[PDB]
Amino acid sequence: AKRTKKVGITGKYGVRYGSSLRRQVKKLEIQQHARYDCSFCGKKTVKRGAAGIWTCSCCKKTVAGGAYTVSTAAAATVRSTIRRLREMVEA
Amino acid sequence: GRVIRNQRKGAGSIFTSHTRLRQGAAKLRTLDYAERHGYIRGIVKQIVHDSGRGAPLAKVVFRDPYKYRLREEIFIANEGVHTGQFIYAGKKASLNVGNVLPLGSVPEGTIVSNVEEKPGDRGALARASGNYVIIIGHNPDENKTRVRLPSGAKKVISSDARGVIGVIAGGGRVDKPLLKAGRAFHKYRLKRNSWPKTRGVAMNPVDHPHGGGNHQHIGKASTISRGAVSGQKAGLIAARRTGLLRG
Amino acid sequence: AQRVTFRRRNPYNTRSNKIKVVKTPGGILRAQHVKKLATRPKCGDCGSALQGISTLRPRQYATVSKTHKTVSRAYGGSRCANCVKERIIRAFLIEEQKIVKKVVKEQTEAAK
Amino acid sequence: AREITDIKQFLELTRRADVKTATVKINKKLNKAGKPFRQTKFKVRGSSSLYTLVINDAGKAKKLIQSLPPTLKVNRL
Amino acid sequence: AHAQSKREGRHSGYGKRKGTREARLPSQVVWIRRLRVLRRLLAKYRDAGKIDKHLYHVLYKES
Amino acid sequence: AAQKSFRIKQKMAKAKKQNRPLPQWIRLRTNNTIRYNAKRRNWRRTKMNI
RNA sequence: CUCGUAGCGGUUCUGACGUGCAAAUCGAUCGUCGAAUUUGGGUAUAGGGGCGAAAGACUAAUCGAACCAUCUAGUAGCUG
RNA sequence: UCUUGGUGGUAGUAGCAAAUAUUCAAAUGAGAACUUUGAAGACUGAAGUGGGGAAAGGUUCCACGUCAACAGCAGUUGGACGUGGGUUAGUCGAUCCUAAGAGAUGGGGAAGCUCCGUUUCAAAGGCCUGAUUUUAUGCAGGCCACCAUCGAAAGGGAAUCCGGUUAAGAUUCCGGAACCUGGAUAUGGAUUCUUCACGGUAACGUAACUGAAUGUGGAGACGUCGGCGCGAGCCCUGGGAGGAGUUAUCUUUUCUUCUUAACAGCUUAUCACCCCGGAAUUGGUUUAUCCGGAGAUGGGGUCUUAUGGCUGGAAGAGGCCAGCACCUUUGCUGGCUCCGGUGCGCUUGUGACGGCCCGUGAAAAUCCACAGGAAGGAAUAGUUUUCAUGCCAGGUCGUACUGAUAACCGCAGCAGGUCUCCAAGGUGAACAGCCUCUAGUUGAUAGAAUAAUGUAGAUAAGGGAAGUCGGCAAAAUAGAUCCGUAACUUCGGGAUAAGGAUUGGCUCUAAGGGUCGGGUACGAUCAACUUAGAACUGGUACGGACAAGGGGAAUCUGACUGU
Ligand SMILES: [Mg+2]
Ligand SMILES: [Mg+2]
Ligand SMILES: [Mg+2]
Ligand SMILES: [Mg+2]
Ligand SMILES: [Mg+2]
Ligand SMILES: [Mg+2]
Ligand SMILES: [Mg+2]
Ligand SMILES: [Mg+2]
Ligand SMILES: [Mg+2]
Ligand SMILES: [Mg+2]
Ligand SMILES: [Mg+2]
Ligand SMILES: [Mg+2]
Ligand SMILES: [Mg+2]
Ligand SMILES: [Mg+2]
Ligand SMILES: [Mg+2]
Ligand SMILES: [Mg+2]
Ligand SMILES: [Mg+2]
Ligand SMILES: [Mg+2]
Ligand SMILES: [Mg+2]
Ligand SMILES: [Mg+2]
Ligand SMILES: [Mg+2]
Ligand SMILES: [Mg+2]
Ligand SMILES: [Mg+2]
Ligand SMILES: [Mg+2]
Ligand SMILES: [Mg+2]
Ligand SMILES: [Mg+2]
Ligand SMILES: [Mg+2]
Ligand SMILES: [Mg+2]
Ligand SMILES: [Mg+2]
Ligand SMILES: [Mg+2]
Ligand SMILES: [Mg+2]
Ligand SMILES: [Mg+2]
Ligand SMILES: [Mg+2]
Ligand SMILES: [Mg+2]
Ligand SMILES: [Mg+2]
Ligand SMILES: [Mg+2]
Ligand SMILES: [Mg+2]
Ligand SMILES: [Mg+2]
Ligand SMILES: [Mg+2]
Ligand SMILES: [Mg+2]
Ligand SMILES: [Mg+2]
Ligand SMILES: [Mg+2]
Ligand SMILES: [Mg+2]
Ligand SMILES: [Mg+2]
Ligand SMILES: [Mg+2]
Ligand SMILES: [Mg+2]
Ligand SMILES: [Mg+2]
Ligand SMILES: [Mg+2]
Ligand SMILES: [Mg+2]
Ligand SMILES: [Mg+2]
Ligand SMILES: [Mg+2]
Ligand SMILES: [Mg+2]
Ligand SMILES: [Mg+2]
Ligand SMILES: [Mg+2]
Ligand SMILES: [Mg+2]
Ligand SMILES: [Mg+2]
Ligand SMILES: [Mg+2]
Ligand SMILES: [Mg+2]
Ligand SMILES: [Mg+2]
Ligand SMILES: [Mg+2]
Ligand SMILES: [Mg+2]
Ligand SMILES: [Mg+2]
Ligand SMILES: [Mg+2]
Ligand SMILES: [Mg+2]
Ligand SMILES: [Mg+2]
Ligand SMILES: [Mg+2]
Ligand SMILES: [Mg+2]
Ligand SMILES: [Mg+2]
Ligand SMILES: [Mg+2]
Ligand SMILES: [Mg+2]
Ligand SMILES: [Mg+2]
Ligand SMILES: [Mg+2]
Ligand SMILES: [Mg+2]
Ligand SMILES: [Mg+2]
Ligand SMILES: [Mg+2]
Ligand SMILES: [Mg+2]
Ligand SMILES: [Mg+2]
Ligand SMILES: [Mg+2]
Ligand SMILES: [Mg+2]
Ligand SMILES: [Mg+2]
Ligand SMILES: [Mg+2]
Ligand SMILES: [Mg+2]
Ligand SMILES: [Mg+2]
Ligand SMILES: [Mg+2]
Ligand SMILES: [Mg+2]
Ligand SMILES: [Mg+2]
Ligand SMILES: [Mg+2]
Ligand SMILES: [Mg+2]
Ligand SMILES: [Mg+2]
Ligand SMILES: [Mg+2]
Ligand SMILES: [Mg+2]
Ligand SMILES: [Mg+2]
Ligand SMILES: [Mg+2]
Ligand SMILES: [Mg+2]
Ligand SMILES: [Mg+2]
Ligand SMILES: [Mg+2]
Ligand SMILES: [Mg+2]
Ligand SMILES: [Mg+2]
Ligand SMILES: [Mg+2]
Ligand SMILES: [Mg+2]
Ligand SMILES: [Mg+2]
Ligand SMILES: [Mg+2]
Ligand SMILES: [Mg+2]
Ligand SMILES: [Mg+2]
Ligand SMILES: [Mg+2]
Ligand SMILES: [Mg+2]
Ligand SMILES: [Mg+2]
Ligand SMILES: [Mg+2]
Ligand SMILES: [Mg+2]
Ligand SMILES: [Mg+2]
Ligand SMILES: [Mg+2]
Ligand SMILES: [Mg+2]
Ligand SMILES: [Mg+2]
Repeated sequence: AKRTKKVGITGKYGVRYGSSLRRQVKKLEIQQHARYDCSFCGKKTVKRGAAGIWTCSCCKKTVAGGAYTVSTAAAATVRSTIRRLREMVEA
Repeated sequence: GRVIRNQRKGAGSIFTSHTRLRQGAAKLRTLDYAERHGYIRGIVKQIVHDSGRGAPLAKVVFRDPYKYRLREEIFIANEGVHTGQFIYAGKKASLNVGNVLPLGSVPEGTIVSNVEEKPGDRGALARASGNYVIIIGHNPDENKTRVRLPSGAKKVISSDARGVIGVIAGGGRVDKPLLKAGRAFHKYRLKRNSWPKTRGVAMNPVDHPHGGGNHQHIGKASTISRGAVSGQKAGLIAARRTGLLRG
Repeated sequence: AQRVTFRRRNPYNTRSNKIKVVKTPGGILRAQHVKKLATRPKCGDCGSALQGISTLRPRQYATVSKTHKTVSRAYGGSRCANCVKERIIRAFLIEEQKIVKKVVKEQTEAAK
Repeated sequence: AREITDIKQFLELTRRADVKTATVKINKKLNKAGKPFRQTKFKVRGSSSLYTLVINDAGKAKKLIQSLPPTLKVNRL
Repeated sequence: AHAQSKREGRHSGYGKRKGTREARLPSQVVWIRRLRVLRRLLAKYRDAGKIDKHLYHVLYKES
Repeated sequence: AAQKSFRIKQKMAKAKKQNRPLPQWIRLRTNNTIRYNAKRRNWRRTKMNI
C-alpha cells in the first residue's frame, strides 16, 4: 500500500531538519538512487558509485557524470557547444 | 593576549590536510615534444573517487615516447568521459570532451577545464566539480588568449597553456543540504581540521578580537584594513562593501 | 563447557589473531590459530577471479609447481579467456583495418 | 604421513637405502556381519614421510611380513 | 519435565509471554518458512509436470 | 613485561644479585663500621625505576 | 530514530562520607547507548606557547600564562 | 603561625561496621576465631571472585627453613624474613616492511648552540658476465634515472602439531609426526632422431614439460550495517557399552566416559566460465527483483577447495572400567572406547547479495604469473634440481609469575583507576535480574548485649501536598495480548497519547511442515515450536519472586542528535 503521503525516501529523517530541507534532499536522493540507461549497452543498469561516478553493472563501464545525476544540463549544453564548434572548424 | 585560531593555522600541525586516502596529485601530462608538435593517445582505465575532492579522477595511461613502458597520468575527470575512451593530448588533438589542447589551437566560446595559467604548470584553473573556463578571445600577435574564469574574472593567459575540453564532473554537489552535523563532520574529516567553528563573539577577549563583553557583540567594525596585521584580521577583511546584495 | 585461550602472546581479536576451537585426541578443546584466507588471482583486464589457478597466500605460490599457477593458453595465469579472445580479435581486425587504411590513404594521395 | 595402496611400490619403498625401519601394526576390526577380520598396517619410515600400506587379508599379510627385506629393522606392534 | 509439558502445550499463555510476538518468533521468519514451502511445492509440481510453466509463473508471483 | 629488552633483563639481573643481606664476616673485620645493608631494595617497598 | 544491557557519562537525593575506602569515592536515581560513538597503542602540537563544539577550559592533584634551576638573600613607607 | 629534634595532654579515646557467612572435629604447635586436612553451610553464577594475555612490575613464581619487624586483631600462615632452585624455540614474538611521522647527507640559513629541507639546484649507483684455465672470474660487453636511515611485540609478514613430562618450564623439553627457508647435490621419471610435452570444440587438464634484459598484471591489500545460506565448536536429545548416586515408595531412572591435532592423498561448492540450443503464450528466479538474441530456461560439462567426507597420521596415544598384585623394581594383564538425530538455538568463521555516504573506507617489503625471445642444449647423452626421492644447516634476544577488593599507578596489602580473548543449564525477548554446573573463594579484627541518636531497608488507620522555595524524597505505573487512541503537525509524527480489559494450573482441540511417486480413482515415515480456541479447576489467584513508563493541559526557552 502507499505507505507515505509525500515524504518518500526522506522518511528516514523523521520530523528532523525542516520540511523544505527534506524536500530539497528528496529530489536529489531520488536522482542519485535511480537506475539510469547505459549509453553503451542499452540496459537500464547505471548506478551511482561515489558521486560523479556512474557505473554500469553489466558491461563494467564507468562514466564521469554529475554528483546526483548521470548527466547535467550544463554538460549537455557543453557537448552541444563543442559539437557545433568542431563541426564549424573542421568543415 | 593569546595567539588566536587563525594565527595557529599557519604553524601547520593539526591544520594540515588529511592526505592518506588521496590518489595522488591531479596534473596534466608534462608539456613535451609530442604534445607541443602533434598529439598523443592515452586511455582511460579507471574513473575513481578521490577523498576530500568532489570531482572524480580519471586514470589515463599513455605510452612513454622514449622508453618502452607506460605512464599513468591522473586527470580530473570531465563529465561524459568514460572508461576505455581514448584521450588525445597535443596541438593536433581534436575538439572532443576529454581531449587536452593548447588554448591557441581552440575556437572561441569553447568550454575548457584544468587550465594552465602558464604553459607547463600542469593544470591550475577550473578544477573543482562543475567548473569551467570560457575562451572569450584570441590575440594571435604575441600569442595570448582571453579566458573567463569561474569567478567571472577575465584573464589573459598564454596560448601555449593547455586545457581539457569539457566541464569538471561532479557538478551540483553543493546543491544538496548536508542536513546534519555528521555529514559536515565526515566531509571535513578527510579534508582538514577547520570544523566545527566557534564564533569569536562567543569567546573571551584573550581568545579573539570579538571576544568578551556582557552580551555577545562585536563592538568595533568587522571590516578590517588590508594593511592590518595578524591577530587583527578577524572579520570582513578589506571589504569594499557589506550587507545584502540589495539595490 | 570448556573454555579456551589464545596460544600466542597477542591477546586481541585482530585480523592476524583469528582462532578456531578444535577438539584434540586428548579429549579437550584447544584454540587453533587460523591463517588468513587466500584471495584468488584476478584478471588483469576485467578484474574477475580467473579460473583454474590455485588460491594461495602470496609466498605459497613459490612452493607449488607451474601447473597450479598457469593455464595452458597465451596469457594463461594473467587474463581470463574472454579478455584473451577479445584481445586476439581486437588485434587481428585492427591490422586488417590498418592495411585497408593504408591502401585507401595511398589511393587518395595517388589520385589527387 | 602417506598411504601407499600398491604392494609393488611398497616393496620398492622398503629398499630405498634411506629406509632403516618399518613397524607392522595389527588392528582388529570386527564389524557386525561384514568382516570380523584383523587388519595389518605396514608403516615404513622414510626420511621425509611415513608410508603406510593397509592390508585387510591375513594370508596376503603373512606373505608380506615374511617377504620383507632382511636388513630392515621390523618392529611388531 | 517442563520441556515435555511445553511440547504438549502447557505454560505458554498470556501470563507466561514476556517478549513480543516478533521477539518470540519473528514475522519475517514465518514469512521465509511459508514462501519456501510454496516455492518448493511450485517447483515440485512443475518438475513433475502436473503444472505447466505458465501456470507456474502466475502462481510464483501470486505466492 | 614478559617481553623484555635484554638491557632491561640485565639490570634486573644486577638488582637480583644485589638483593641479599650483609655477609656476616664483614661485621667481624678490624675497624668495621658497617652494621647492615643500607641499599637493600624490595619489590614492594621502592621501585627501581627501570 | 527509539525502549533498554554492556559501555560512556554524571541529573537529583543538595543521600552516604566529609581527621573518607578515596586530595573527588560510595549508593540509589538518572543522560546516552550504532555513531559528531567509546577506547588501546603509535604519532604531531610546548609556555605569552600549545590546544579549545569556547568553560579562560585543559596543558602530569600545578593554569587569567605550567614545571625546574639561576639572577635572588629580588624590593617592601607594611607585619611579626 | 621561628628552625631542627624530642615529648605530652586529648587517650587506652575516635575508631578498626561497604563487598550476604560461617560452623564442628582432628592434626600441628608453647600458644589456633584466623594454619592444614576432613565435614557441613554458603557465595562469585561463564560481560565470573573462572581460564589466559597487553602495559606496568621484576623474582613477587617454586621448594626448604623460619616469625624480631611487616600482614592497622592474631598468626604455627604469608606476595614477609633467611637459603637455594627455576624461564630450553628454524616454526611463538622481536628481528624485516611500511604508516602517520621522525631524520642524516647535498645544499642554503644562523654570532653560535643549531635551523630548514628529504629528493631536493649534487659528478650521489652497484648488478648479472651468456658459464671456467693467459682469470685472486674479469682489464671485455650489457642493464637499472632508483636515491640514507629510523618508525607498529594490536597493521603487513616463510614455516609445528598432538600426547607425555616439572616443586616450579613448555606450540620451547621428550616421544612420534610434519612443514618452511637457504644451500649443496645425485638418482628415478619426464623432454629431445618433428630439439624445448601432450590431451580437450571449449571452459580447462596433467608429475614434470628451457626461458635472459625489459615491460605488464595479480596477490600482499582492506569500510560499516542488514537479513539469508553454509561450516566449526558448544548446547539439546535417542539407542547401546561401562562407572557412580537414589531406592520406606516411585523412577528401562539422575549424573558421568564414549576423543581424534598439525600435516598428507583422494574427493567435495556458491559464484564464475565453456559447448549445444535459439526463447512472447515471456521464462528462470531470491527472504529481499534481478537476469535473458550482448543468447535465457534447459541438457551436458570446466573451475577455485572456504568448507565437509573418507583414508593415512592413529590408537600404539588419550579416556572409562575390570581382575590380580598390594615396603610387589613398582605395576601387570584384559575389556570397551560404538551408532544416530535435531535446530529463527549460542558463539565464531565464511559466502553470495542488499543498503548507506558532498564519508566510497592504508602503504611497503615480499611472492607469483604473463608478454617478450637474448642465450643454450638431441646419441652409450645434455636440460629442468617450478615432478618425486635423497643430503646439510637454521644464529641472536624475550620466555618464570601477577595482571589486580594484595604482584600495575594512586605515599599503603587503598571500595578508585587501568586494554583485551574464551564463555554451561533453567526462567525469560534477553550477554537483564534470580537459582544452579565446571572452576574458584569462603578473604575483610572478633565476642556479648540489643539504650538513645544515626546509616541502610521497610510498613502504616483516616485524610491525600493541608508539608515545602518548589511533590524534594517516596509511592503510584510497569511485561505481554487485545481494544481504543485527542489537539496540533514540518503529514514524517504526536503515540506505549490518553485510557480499558486479559493473563495460573491441568486436560484437550484446530491450524501452520520435511522426506516421500506414477499408466510406451494414493499414503506410510520423521521432526519442531508458534498461534488461536475450548472445557475443567482454585479462598477471583495468575508479567504471583525477579524484572518493569506515572499521565495530562499549558507557558518561557534552545530547533533536533551532539559538546
Ligand atoms: Mg596560550
Ligand atoms: Mg598562545
Ligand atoms: Mg579561524
Ligand atoms: Mg600534508
Ligand atoms: Mg572545516
Ligand atoms: Mg557556521
Ligand atoms: Mg560559527
Ligand atoms: Mg564565555
Ligand atoms: Mg567569563
Ligand atoms: Mg584582543
Ligand atoms: Mg566582544
Ligand atoms: Mg549573539
Ligand atoms: Mg580596521
Ligand atoms: Mg588448476
Ligand atoms: Mg500450563
Ligand atoms: Mg500459560
Ligand atoms: Mg503468570
Ligand atoms: Mg518484551
Ligand atoms: Mg527472538
Ligand atoms: Mg517485516
Ligand atoms: Mg635491549
Ligand atoms: Mg606498587
Ligand atoms: Mg539514537
Ligand atoms: Mg535512547
Ligand atoms: Mg555517583
Ligand atoms: Mg551530599
Ligand atoms: Mg540511565
Ligand atoms: Mg543529557
Ligand atoms: Mg537520544
Ligand atoms: Mg538506542
Ligand atoms: Mg539504532
Ligand atoms: Mg607513544
Ligand atoms: Mg605541544
Ligand atoms: Mg615569549
Ligand atoms: Mg582554569
Ligand atoms: Mg615554576
Ligand atoms: Mg636580601
Ligand atoms: Mg614573622
Ligand atoms: Mg612554636
Ligand atoms: Mg621540625
Ligand atoms: Mg609525643
Ligand atoms: Mg589498648
Ligand atoms: Mg572504642
Ligand atoms: Mg566508621
Ligand atoms: Mg561485611
Ligand atoms: Mg585443634
Ligand atoms: Mg570469632
Ligand atoms: Mg556445618
Ligand atoms: Mg547464589
Ligand atoms: Mg608463593
Ligand atoms: Mg614457622
Ligand atoms: Mg597485626
Ligand atoms: Mg604478632
Ligand atoms: Mg594465619
Ligand atoms: Mg611464607
Ligand atoms: Mg622467600
Ligand atoms: Mg632468594
Ligand atoms: Mg613467527
Ligand atoms: Mg623503513
Ligand atoms: Mg633536521
Ligand atoms: Mg649557507
Ligand atoms: Mg632512533
Ligand atoms: Mg625498521
Ligand atoms: Mg609486527
Ligand atoms: Mg591493514
Ligand atoms: Mg603483526
Ligand atoms: Mg616478516
Ligand atoms: Mg605439547
Ligand atoms: Mg606455568
Ligand atoms: Mg617426520
Ligand atoms: Mg609439503
Ligand atoms: Mg608428459
Ligand atoms: Mg596472483
Ligand atoms: Mg553502517
Ligand atoms: Mg541502520
Ligand atoms: Mg552443524
Ligand atoms: Mg604440522
Ligand atoms: Mg599449521
Ligand atoms: Mg543455463
Ligand atoms: Mg564479536
Ligand atoms: Mg624469489
Ligand atoms: Mg611470460
Ligand atoms: Mg627457483
Ligand atoms: Mg637459537
Ligand atoms: Mg636468548
Ligand atoms: Mg615459557
Ligand atoms: Mg607463560
Ligand atoms: Mg600467567
Ligand atoms: Mg592467576
Ligand atoms: Mg610485581
Ligand atoms: Mg611513585
Ligand atoms: Mg592518595
Ligand atoms: Mg582499591
Ligand atoms: Mg595499592
Ligand atoms: Mg539471565
Ligand atoms: Mg558449582
Ligand atoms: Mg570486617
Ligand atoms: Mg497512611
Ligand atoms: Mg489506607
Ligand atoms: Mg484522593
Ligand atoms: Mg490539590
Ligand atoms: Mg502549599
Ligand atoms: Mg505552609
Ligand atoms: Mg508551585
Ligand atoms: Mg531538594
Ligand atoms: Mg523525585
Ligand atoms: Mg500488543
Ligand atoms: Mg497506552
Ligand atoms: Mg501529549
Ligand atoms: Mg476490552
Ligand atoms: Mg493457562
Ligand atoms: Mg524563561
Ligand atoms: Mg539543545
